[PDB]
Amino acid sequence: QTHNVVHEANGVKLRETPKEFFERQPNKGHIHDVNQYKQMYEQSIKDPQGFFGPLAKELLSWDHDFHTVKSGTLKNGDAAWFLGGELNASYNCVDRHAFANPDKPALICEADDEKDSHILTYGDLLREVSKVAGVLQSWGIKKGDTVAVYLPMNAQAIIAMLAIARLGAAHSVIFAGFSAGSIKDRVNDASCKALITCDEGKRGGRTTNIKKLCDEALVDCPTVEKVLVYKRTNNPEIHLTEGRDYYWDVETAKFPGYLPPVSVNSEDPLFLLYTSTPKGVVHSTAGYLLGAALSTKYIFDIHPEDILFTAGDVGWITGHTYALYGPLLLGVPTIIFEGTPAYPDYGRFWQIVEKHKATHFYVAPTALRLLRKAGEQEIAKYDLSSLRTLGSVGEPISPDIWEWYNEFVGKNQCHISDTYWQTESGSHLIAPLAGVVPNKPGSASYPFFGIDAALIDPVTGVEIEGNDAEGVLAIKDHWPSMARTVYKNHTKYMDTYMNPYPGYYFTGDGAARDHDGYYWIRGRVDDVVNVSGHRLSTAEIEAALIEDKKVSEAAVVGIHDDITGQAVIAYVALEGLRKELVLQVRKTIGPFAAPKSVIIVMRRILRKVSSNENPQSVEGIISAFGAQFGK
Amino acid sequence: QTHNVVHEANGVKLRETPKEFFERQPNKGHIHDVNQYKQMYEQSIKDPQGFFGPLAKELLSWDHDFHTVKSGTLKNGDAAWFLGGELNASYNCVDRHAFANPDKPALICEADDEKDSHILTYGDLLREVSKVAGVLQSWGIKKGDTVAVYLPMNAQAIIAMLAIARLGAAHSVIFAGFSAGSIKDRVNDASCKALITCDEGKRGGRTTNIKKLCDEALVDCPTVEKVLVYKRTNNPEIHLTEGRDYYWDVETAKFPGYLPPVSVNSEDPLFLLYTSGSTGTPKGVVHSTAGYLLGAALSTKYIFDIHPEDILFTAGDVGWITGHTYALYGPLLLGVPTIIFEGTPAYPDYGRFWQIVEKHKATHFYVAPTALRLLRKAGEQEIAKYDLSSLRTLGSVGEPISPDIWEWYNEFVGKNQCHISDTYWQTESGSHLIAPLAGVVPNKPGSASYPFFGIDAALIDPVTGVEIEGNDAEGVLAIKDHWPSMARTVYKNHTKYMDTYMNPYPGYYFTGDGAARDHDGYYWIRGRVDDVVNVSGHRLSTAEIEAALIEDKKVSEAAVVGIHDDITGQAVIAYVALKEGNSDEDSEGLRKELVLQVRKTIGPFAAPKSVIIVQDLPKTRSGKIMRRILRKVSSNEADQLGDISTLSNPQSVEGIISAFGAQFGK
Amino acid sequence: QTHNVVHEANGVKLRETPKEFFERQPNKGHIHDVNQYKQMYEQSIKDPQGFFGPLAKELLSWDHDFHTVKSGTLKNGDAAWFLGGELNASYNCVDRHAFANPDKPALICEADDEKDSHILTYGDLLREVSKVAGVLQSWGIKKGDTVAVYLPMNAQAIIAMLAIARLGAAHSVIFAGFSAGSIKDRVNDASCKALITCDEGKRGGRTTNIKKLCDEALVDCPTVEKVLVYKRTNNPEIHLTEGRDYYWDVETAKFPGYLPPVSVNSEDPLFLLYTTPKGVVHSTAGYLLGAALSTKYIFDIHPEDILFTAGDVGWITGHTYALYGPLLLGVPTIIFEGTPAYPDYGRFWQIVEKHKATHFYVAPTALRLLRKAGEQEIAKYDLSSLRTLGSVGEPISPDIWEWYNEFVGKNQCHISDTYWQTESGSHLIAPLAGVVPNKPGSASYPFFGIDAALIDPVTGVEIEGNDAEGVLAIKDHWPSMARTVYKNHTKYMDTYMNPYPGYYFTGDGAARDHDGYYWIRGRV
Ligand SMILES: CC(C)OP(=O)(O)OC[C@H]1O[C@@H](n2cnc3c(N)ncnc32)[C@H](O)[C@@H]1O
Ligand SMILES: CC(C)OP(=O)(O)OC[C@H]1O[C@@H](n2cnc3c(N)ncnc32)[C@H](O)[C@@H]1O
Ligand SMILES: CC(C)OP(=O)(O)OC[C@H]1O[C@@H](n2cnc3c(N)ncnc32)[C@H](O)[C@@H]1O
Ligand SMILES: [Cl-]
Ligand SMILES: [Cl-]
Ligand SMILES: [Cl-]
Ligand SMILES: [Cl-]
Ligand SMILES: [Cl-]
Ligand code: NA
Ligand code: NA
Repeated sequence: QTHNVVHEANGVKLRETPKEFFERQPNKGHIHDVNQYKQMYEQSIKDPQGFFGPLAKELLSWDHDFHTVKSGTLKNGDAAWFLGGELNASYNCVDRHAFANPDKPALICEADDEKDSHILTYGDLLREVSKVAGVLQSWGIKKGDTVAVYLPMNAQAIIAMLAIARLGAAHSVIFAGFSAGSIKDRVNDASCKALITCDEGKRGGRTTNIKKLCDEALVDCPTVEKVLVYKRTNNPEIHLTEGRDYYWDVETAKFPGYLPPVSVNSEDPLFLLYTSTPKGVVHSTAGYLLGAALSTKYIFDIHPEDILFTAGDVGWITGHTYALYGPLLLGVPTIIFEGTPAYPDYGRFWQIVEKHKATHFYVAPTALRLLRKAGEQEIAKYDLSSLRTLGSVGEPISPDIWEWYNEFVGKNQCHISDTYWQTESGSHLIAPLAGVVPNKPGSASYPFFGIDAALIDPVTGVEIEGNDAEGVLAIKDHWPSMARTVYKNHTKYMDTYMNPYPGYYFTGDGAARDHDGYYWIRGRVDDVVNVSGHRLSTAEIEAALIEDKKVSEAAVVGIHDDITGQAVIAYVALEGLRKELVLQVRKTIGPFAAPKSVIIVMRRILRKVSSNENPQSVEGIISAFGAQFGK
Repeated sequence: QTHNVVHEANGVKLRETPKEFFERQPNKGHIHDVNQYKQMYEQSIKDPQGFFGPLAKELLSWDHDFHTVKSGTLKNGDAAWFLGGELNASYNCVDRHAFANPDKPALICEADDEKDSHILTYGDLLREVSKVAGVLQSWGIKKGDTVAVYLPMNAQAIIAMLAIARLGAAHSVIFAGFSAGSIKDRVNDASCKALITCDEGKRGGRTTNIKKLCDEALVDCPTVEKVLVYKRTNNPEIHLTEGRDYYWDVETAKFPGYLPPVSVNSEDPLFLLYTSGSTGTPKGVVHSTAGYLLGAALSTKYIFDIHPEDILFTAGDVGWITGHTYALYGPLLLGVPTIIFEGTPAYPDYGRFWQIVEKHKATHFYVAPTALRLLRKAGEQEIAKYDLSSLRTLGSVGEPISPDIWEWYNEFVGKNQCHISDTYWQTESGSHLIAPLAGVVPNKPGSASYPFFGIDAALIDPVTGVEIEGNDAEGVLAIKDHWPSMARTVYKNHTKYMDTYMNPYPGYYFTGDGAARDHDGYYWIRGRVDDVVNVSGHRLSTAEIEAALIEDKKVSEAAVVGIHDDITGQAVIAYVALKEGNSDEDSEGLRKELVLQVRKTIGPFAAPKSVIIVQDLPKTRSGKIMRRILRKVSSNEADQLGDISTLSNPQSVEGIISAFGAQFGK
Repeated sequence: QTHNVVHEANGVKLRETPKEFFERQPNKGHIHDVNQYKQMYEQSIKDPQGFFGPLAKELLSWDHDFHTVKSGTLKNGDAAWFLGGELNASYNCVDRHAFANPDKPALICEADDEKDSHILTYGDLLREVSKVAGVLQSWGIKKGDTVAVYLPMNAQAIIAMLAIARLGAAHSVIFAGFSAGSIKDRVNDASCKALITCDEGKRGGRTTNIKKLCDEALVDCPTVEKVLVYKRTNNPEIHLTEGRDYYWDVETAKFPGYLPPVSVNSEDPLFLLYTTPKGVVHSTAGYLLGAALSTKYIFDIHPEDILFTAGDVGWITGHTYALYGPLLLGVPTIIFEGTPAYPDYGRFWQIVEKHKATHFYVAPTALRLLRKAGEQEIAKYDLSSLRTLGSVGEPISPDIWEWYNEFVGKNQCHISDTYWQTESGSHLIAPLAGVVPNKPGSASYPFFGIDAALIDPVTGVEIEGNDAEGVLAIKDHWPSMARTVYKNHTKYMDTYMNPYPGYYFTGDGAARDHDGYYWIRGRV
């Protein structure tokens, strides 16, 4: 009952699902109780083929059957699922539902200003997706290409993503808050052939310069051949470059409301999602989609009658998986909110839920803290009795915020799903299944299907057996929606996720496991570099070098090494002193913590320099490293 | 029994199919009787999924099965059939028959001069199609590209079409009678990367300049990268442009007689066919693959009653939809021989059609009333020279067939022993819409009879826009749901498609025709409502002719209307006002100078019957031309013009009447 | 009993398979005796549909079923097999075995110097093929393209061929001994978009100029957009051209250990192989089936066996029987980079003993070199693992046949004299291991689907009866028959199909004795 390590768990009563949850539930739940959940989970770990095989044929529609459910290992970074299978993301998110019930709502779009809100049915969505795909197809976009999206969180963003996927190309969504420089970096790394954007945006009543920032970036993006521009404000002063920029409404009017979707392999890339050097996290098609549908269905308890409001942005993985793919795969309506939680006032989130009788709400604690600070009294003004599942994503939720969320939004009648996951996981890793798992406020509870979670000692990399334990959070095998690579940089992928703790997937997070098996996310770890099995701290070495009174500044970075895995390179600003500094680190940290080399002369720049790859300071590091690295 | 609206039907005895039809029929008919037809038709309307699903799985060979028979609505212009399916048109027209019986005749080609006639088996056709496709593939032609064809009605035209379709590309066939300008317009709108043509043609013994017209147009077609030229005359004086033009025989010799066909989706475009309407710019009608092919096979089989033992002679040209569907795709899908006639009905004499039928013992003949009117006028005495006892189905396409011509067709060609199929349809419908099924539906001469499978026809009141319930009715002819072979768009101009076919009568397809429905449910086509002119089976745009006349800088205004013609069905009458003209002695010469303009701009077949020189055209208060007055005068109905005090220039009406009365004859 | 024409057949004793062959055989033979072979052979001629249909389904893995087994005729040069079906050469050679037994050896690579030797399992091979395929895919290589290979006989050559076929493109292997001009003529004729080579080579201890020859030829090969250069020696002084030349290790590191294979049609080109030089084209399904069929039955390969084909991927022998044949059957294949003389003349035998190779395939030219200067080295090594010895490329004199059988085979192995050409794809006439008794100097009976005949050159009429001589020809096409000469089908017709219309012209003269055994006389 008592915990000596997981202090968070001491004195925490399980919180059973409120009875009103099941009264509002449209059908019998997908899982009866925790005993059934454990039986299914154990199979998903010991017999992935027998577990995910049938589910993949149930939840997804295939153009070609797969012959192997699961292939590859973490250690080799060659994970693959449903090999030989072929499918299309937009067919599974649009076509199949439009044929069944074309009038069912698909995108409930709430604009920055409600006067501009509107609803697209699945039939409406198929026509818009088909028309945009037709425009891109006539522009030469085909399987294997990348297309950039720089759009606000509205229908056009969702249509653009699904149209790109309809042709077998990968979309790369760029958050509409990014600067021109951030657009340039991501477009060039992906070598996008086309870009979809709009003239201007609306956020909190203000006008944002969307197209203007694209033009600024495009002067340095030679791969972009054509741009489709939607008239979001229809400002006549917004310039379009002849021969490159074309209007969404003008071009889409030329094409018919049906276009055949293009089959892609299960392991063909569905999208690139750049992370904040930006890395293009790449996701497969079949595996990702299954994870999105599976987690949306079982963790949120989503039925055909339900309505999902994910207060996220397609610019981030949350919007990808739980505003778009998850809900549309299951054929339910999804609420796409373009504005802010405060405009026109601080009751907007709740006005939207009441308007559309949303049954599921998914938001980040950052937004809950704001509404608690400035708009708490607005919540009671709205009927929120349609809700039964309240989700939280992206960051620790304190027990105090959990209770506030539970009381003021849920009226102590909803289930709360504190979902732990990350961009590279594609979908939920640890979360309480709605109506199944009892909650402990601040704990994500059990690992999800196909997620064999473990705790690793950060020094030895060895799994920690038993409960009341703490350590590095790691997964012991790959899972269907796991990211497959970093675009054209698979070595950075291996060095980040598979090599730090060989045989495991490295989440970068620390966590604790209590006597009931519940996981408590404890936050980021301290970025250790693995040199021949000894894990080193770049920050700890910098501190040891600085202790030398002749040293004024010190910067230590890590790079890939073909022999020792990683190598540590230390840069110092003030031959015999170089050896004295290495001896200093040995006697301070340890004999095996000595840098591979000490160079007397933004660590992002130092890493690339060390691997042969105040702006005026950059010159000194390049020439200094190239002259004294030698031995 | 009595009709108050449909006067055509009053006193019209049903004409049962002659007994000799069933003695000549090689097998049990495809449909038992008219009652079975009604039952099947109702299912094609109420349960399209259960009806067309099985038929598509019987008649077409699939590389991938379809998961949904039917999608979309007219109102949204998103029709689709057999979604998820994959197939190839050339596989279903050639490969599968060549494997079954490679020696069976496929293309029975009758050249302009019979000494050049020849027969291609299905095996022969597979090898040539593979070779031409091999050339196009090495030129970079791939799925999604368009390829132009400018060929006479011969074996090379069919081979070109099937080779383009073998690669997954869409062909755009350009009628060999078109001028250079008309070739330019069609090639540029489709952005064709390649063109297939020949050096010269043969028609009626005369030599036609095919390649010469391409060179002229290609100076303004920057997208065309390479041209394949067949040696039809092998005239060494025909220039080939280095680096662009290549010889069919030289290039095809580099590639093998088999090329794997390329799978395409049911809804990938099979071809573009540019059509004239009421706009003045030709619009490229687009057809899907699966739906179009099924319609072609289904109508060829059930309306004409085509069996494997049969032989079909469609007296048409692939430059028009009739040759597409019923000289090529229809018959080849069903695996029967089809007769490809390069010549005219008059050369070497007016018995050619019947010499061909007798030579090859054709069982089915498909022709335009324009030819029947000509053969009745000039060649009736030729029929008795030929044995036509192999025929049992006589078809009529493209224009109204008067009861007199119907009787003439029935007696002098069919010997009152064949079934007649007056087929109503149009380019955008892909295949037959209303037609009497051979051996099943009794005929009323001049009536297309019942709508075909999947065609829910209706009549719409022109005043109220509401559908007319009940029979003995007349109105705008409209279709209430889309059908497999319905055109899917206008190339890169889907808005023009919607505004033309789907938006005029929301929820319906607008055929452009008016029609009447009698007490028996038989439909009587009454002609276009949208002032489209059909001259000798050729669908023309009055606006496109006006534009050609205006290009002549000696012309200031031009207005073109249509009238009835005892020979061509309809005739085009052009009214022209000259800037600073006069010269009554130069009038005869200037009228011919304008006719030559239309020939060199559009083509010889678009030339007006008559050009009328007037001082100015009757216009409205806003200055726009009142073509109604030109129509009424041109049809001798000048006493029906009515109140003209709403024109800005009512005094011009007197001049129009006298000008037409003075220059129409001479 | 006596031969008036086939003087080679007079007084030649049949040589039954030694009993030790069957003691070393891991499983029951695939054919019991000659009488069971003749039943199968007659069906493969009278009924190609019912014979090769089921065999194609047993031996190859299909992504799409085929609808017609056989189409076309020789006279029309439109031969085709398994029409409508789709597959992938690299899936059948790598993927499907890696999923079953990822740790089974695939490429037993013996380098010029043994210190550099290594072994790739099927699991290893799948990851290397995928990374190299992923490189080519990013460079724009797609189905329909050709990619040239200028590599020695080592892992990288087999990985390049399989990685090119993985995308649906056609590899055009160029023997690493060719001059810059010979490289140029082939690259331009095929219009390759990319090339895969190495910096330098090691043969017999000598360093060979590989990249330097490519660069000399590339100055006249505009179609080549990018070159992948492996570091076989890692010599710093080897110039890579900025913007065109990239390093194998550097690019492959950017891509994952799995890439989905691309489906191709049965009759899509698997490769071009040049013999001015003419690009012989082989289909995918036909060629692969013939390769697996001949390897399974003429050599009597079983899953437990280990094939050592001392050939070179620059020629057809390395295509069909160093790579596609053994990999399709999921057995390990031995890839030897160096010469039989370095470090000494016991190199072949030290290799056979090292990896317990069960099959050995070599040309008589190497046998004449070893009989001349390496006969003493054979006794030092243990060759008791062998049971099938192969001869290819040249006529084998009864002298060489008797020396090959005793010194190498210890008079305990079966010798298969395989006669075939680059245009045949696989064996045309050969003695099946453990089935067909031997006559030294003879190739014995035609193989499945090979209807062999003799034609009188003067009269051009097929010669009925036995004890005959004349030009050798086949009466119908077979699955692995070359389908054309790249972009020049007329040269193909004039060479093979038009000399004797209705027949395939081998260009060789042969004799058939009263037992039906064929004797290859040579070129006409
Ligand atoms: C979800 C998506 C937006 O995340 P990313 O942007 O990829 O960042 C992922 C990182 O976020 C943090 N995290 C996500 N979920 C939770 C949670 N439930 N409790 C506590 N920390 C959480 C972790 O540090 C994770 O590695
Ligand atoms: C068939 C193909 C060549 O037609 P298009 O050239 O596309 O022109 C179509 C138009 O032709 C006319 N029409 C066709 N068939 C008949 C018929 N049986 N009776 C009376 N009018 C007919 C109609 O006005 C139709 O809209
Ligand atoms: C195998 C491959 C490398 O051959 P190619 O390089 O295409 O040359 C083929 C020519 O080689 C000769 N030949 C091959 N095998 C034998 C043999 N067993 N007995 C006698 N002559 C043989 C023949 O003249 C053949 O036409
Ligand atoms: Cl594996
Ligand atoms: Cl040291
Ligand atoms: Cl719909
Ligand atoms: Cl054939
Ligand atoms: Cl050479
Ligand atoms: Na396919
Ligand atoms: Na398939």
